[PDB]
Formats: sequence, C-alpha cells, structure tokens
Amino acid sequence: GSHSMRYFFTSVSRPGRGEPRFIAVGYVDDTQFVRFDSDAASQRMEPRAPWIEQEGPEYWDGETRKVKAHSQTHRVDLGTLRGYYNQSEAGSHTVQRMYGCDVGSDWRFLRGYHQYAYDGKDYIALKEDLRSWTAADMAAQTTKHKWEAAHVAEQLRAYLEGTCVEWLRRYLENGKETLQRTDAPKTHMTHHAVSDHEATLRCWALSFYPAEITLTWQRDGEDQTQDTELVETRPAGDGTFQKWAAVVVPSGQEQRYTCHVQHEGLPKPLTLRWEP
Amino acid sequence: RTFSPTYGL
Amino acid sequence: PKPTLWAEPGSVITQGSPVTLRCQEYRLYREKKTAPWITRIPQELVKGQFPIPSITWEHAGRYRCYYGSDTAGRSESSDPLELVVTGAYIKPTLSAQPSPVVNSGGNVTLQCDSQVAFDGFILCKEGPQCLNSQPHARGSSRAIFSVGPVSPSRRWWYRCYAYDSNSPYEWSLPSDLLELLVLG
Amino acid sequence: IQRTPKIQVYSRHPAENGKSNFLNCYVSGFHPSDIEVDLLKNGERIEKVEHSDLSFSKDWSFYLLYYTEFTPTEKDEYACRVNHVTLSQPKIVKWDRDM
Repeated sequence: GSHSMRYFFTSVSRPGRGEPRFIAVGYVDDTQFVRFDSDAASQRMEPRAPWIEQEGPEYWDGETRKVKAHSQTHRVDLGTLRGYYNQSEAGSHTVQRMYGCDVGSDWRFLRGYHQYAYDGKDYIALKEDLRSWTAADMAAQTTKHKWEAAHVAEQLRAYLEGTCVEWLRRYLENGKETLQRTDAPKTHMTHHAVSDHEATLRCWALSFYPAEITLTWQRDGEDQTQDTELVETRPAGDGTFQKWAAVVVPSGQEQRYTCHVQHEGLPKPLTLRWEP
Repeated sequence: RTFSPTYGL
Repeated sequence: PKPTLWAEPGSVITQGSPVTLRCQEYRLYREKKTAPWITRIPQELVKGQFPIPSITWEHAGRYRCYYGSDTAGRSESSDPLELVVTGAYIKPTLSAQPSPVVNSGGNVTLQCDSQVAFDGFILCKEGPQCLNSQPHARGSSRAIFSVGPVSPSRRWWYRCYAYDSNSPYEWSLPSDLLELLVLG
Repeated sequence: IQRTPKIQVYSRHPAENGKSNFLNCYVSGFHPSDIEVDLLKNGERIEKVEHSDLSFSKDWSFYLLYYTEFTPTEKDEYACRVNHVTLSQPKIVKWDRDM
C-alpha cells in the first residue's frame, strides 16, 4: 500500500547550561531507522534498524555531516525566534521541524510536506503544491518572503520528489521483511465487574503493525460510539503496537456485545463475539 | 537520506 | 432502604490531604472503573467508614454505596458522591476584565487562563459554590465568566481551576484568590 | 502553550507471573520535551531503565517509551513515576495488568 519517509527534528535551548539539546529521528512508516542526539558521546547519526546497517561508512559520514549542519541551523533559529517574540532569557524554548515524502500504492511520489513549530504551536508550513508557504502568524511571513525570494521551496521539491522517494524505495526494498509485511492483531476480550449490575467489556488488539487500527464495540449490531473508552495506540517496544477499547454494560447482557477490528494485516475485518 | 541544504528562519 | 454517601471534610480535596467516605453489610464502588483502594480496607471500618490517608488522582471519581446482595438484599443505590482531587497540575491565573474595581450594581467579567492546554474551567466563589465552563474559543485554554450584580455589603472572592474533560474529577491547583473591590 | 503528559503503564507481552517480559511506561501528548520518568518497584527506583528517541505527533506534542526487563509476580508492585513542568509534583501511575 501507501508508504512514507519522515524526519523529525527538535532543538531545545538550555539557558545557563551551554548549547541546545538537538535530537533528530528518521522513520519509514511506523518504524524508526536513524537517530542523532547532540548529548551522546557518539556525535554521529546512528542506525536504529537492522536494514539500515547495510549502508557503508559514506552514508554514516554524510548523514552525520548534514544532521550536524541542521543542528547548527536550529541553534541559530532559537536565537532568531526569541527576538521575533520579544521573549526574555530566563526560559527554555523549543524549535521543531518535520518533513518527508509519501508514495502511493504504485510507489510513485504522492505527497510532500515541510513544517516548523515554535514552543508547540505551528510556525510555518510548506503548502501542498511544494511551491508556496503557509505562514501561521505574521512573524512567519518574514520567513515566507525570504524563502520565496531565495527559491527555498523549489529545491525542497527537488528533494521531496527526488532523493526522498528514491531512498524510501531503496529502504523499502532493503528492509522488505520489516516494512512491506504486516503483523496481524492478536485479539481477545476481558471482563471486569464494576458493580453487581454493571461490568466492563474490554477488547484487545496486540502485536500488530502498522499502528493504524479501528476497534469498535457494538450492542445487537448497533455501534456504541458514545460509551466506548478508547486508549491511545501505544508502542510495545518490539516494533509492534497495542490498543484496547472498553464499554460498561449491564450485568447479564454481555452476550449482546461484539468487538470489531479493522487492520491492514487482516485479510478481512474481524468480528469478536463475547458469547459465540 | 536527510535533505542537504541549510537556510534559517 | 436507600442509604446516603458523604465525604469528610468534604468531597473536593487537595492532593496529599486525608478524606473519609462514609455511608449509612456495606459495599462501596466507583462508577465506570474499579477502585482497588476500597478492597484494602479492614472490615472493622466497613461496618460504614472508608478512610483515605492521603488522596491522589487514583481516588478521583463518582462513587455509590449500598448493602445486601440481590437475595438479601439490595438496598437501593445511594446518590452519587463526586470525589474531586485538586492540585494535580500547575495553577491557572484569574483576572478581572477590565478591572477588579467594580461599581455597586455592576457586573464584571472574570478570565481564567491556564498556560497548560485544558478544555475545562471552573470558577469558585470563596475563598464554595462553583460554576463550570468550556474555553472562550476553539482550543484557547481560557474561560470567561460573567459575575454580578455586585454589592459592597458582601465579599466577592474567587478562585479558578482547570481540568481535562476526559478526567473531570482531577483539577489543577487553584488560582490565587481574586477579590473584587466594590465601590459604594 | 504547554501540554501535560498522558501516561500508560503496561507490559510488552501478556503478563504471566514468572515469564520475563518488558514493563513499559509510555508518555505522550506533552510539551515541552523535558520530562522525568522512573519505573518503580515497591516504591523503589529501578536502575538502568532505557527509553526511545524523542519524537513527536502531528500536533507537535512529544512521545517517549520508557522500558525495562521485568518478571511479574503476585507480590511485587510495579509503577511509573512521571514529573513535568505542567505537574505540581510527581504523578505515580501503578501498573495495572488489565489497564
């Protein structure tokens, strides 16, 4: 199906305690493959998947070069942004950046994106044409005009539609086992008494990949949307994800309820009946 | 592969 | 025979303070989600006392009490006690717009600002009777309350709290006290 | 604008007393990124707990997985202790095998 490569960058200022903490991570889909942390003794871009360890010394030298250069850029951006919002020197502040490429089912470019944030809020985003910018507020319109005149989007487009998708495809092929194959959810239901007349039915999905999933509870075929507590999908730590959905029901009526599981890894959508 | 160019805010 | 469920000193308790749920063979439970702290209480107190040495987010929620077991059995379920834990998050700031100085008979607009993203806001008079509100705009983390008409005869003293609507029993430490100065 | 962390405490694999496993504490939805996360055993800080590399979601809020190898037992009480600028004091969330 569809695939993506994305790079996330965070730079956090540390008043009175030296340079900003810079952290970069790379993902293909829901799998992390590289990282850089400015506080590690390494001082290098590091592999975080087996399939990226196929890359030779040149990859690790060049990516370390580039991510260090980006580190330095966001260090300056921190100072710049502090001035733009007339903030004092007392507090810590954060610049974040994200970009990357989506390919469709065919493995040909589908979408590109490139955005910043400052202290959590949106700052500037490359618009979907890859040729204009959406400034979030005014101060970002400064950045809009400079980058427009310097032809920043153009080259961004050349990476987005070039090097980005081309290396995604190389990673997709090199990590085939990890990235083109799925883990189907392992599913079950649990029951917990709340009172003598109410009980919680919880529906579990475990060891699934990718993260995208839908868990719903029905009563007599009717969706129980309003009463379903869903937890946020969460990493298991072995490359797979977990999720549950729960509903409180009247004691003695559990057999009315079914759990429904939609996931790419399942050949067809799954119905779990509490009482078969 | 990361994007090569620099260019601050 | 329908019993009554109360807390002492009250049902709104700051993190780290003591509280005792009382109702009058008892069985205490919490709606939507079980409350294990109930099961670790000795039977000497059960018959109708449920003490909590120092409350935390774990204790927060909506409780009901009863006695009997469907063949004894079943005293009606008591009215809900809503056990609220405050002091979980850093405090918001409360301000009077345009001013905390108000003319007798006047109204004034209170503004509760949380620097933490929350969608739930509470204004309490003294110093307690509390009003509830969504944010003033979509995703703002600021609520606006209208208050009055005021009079120099009485105190008009307020604090505000912020919370998440997915966890409505867990509130942030109250703001500083805001006093209205009412001019006659 | 700051954001307080959501906290989930859970095991990598279904919990079985004796079968070694991983105790996970997932913090998500928070801002800014500095955060203190300890896994506790009967109220005692565990040494050499690992964590994932700082990343973030659409809304720019951060997520981290903290994790250590563990063996669930009948008696031992596991917890995750989190502190952050949005919190008054450390929040302790006990490991519930059910959630």
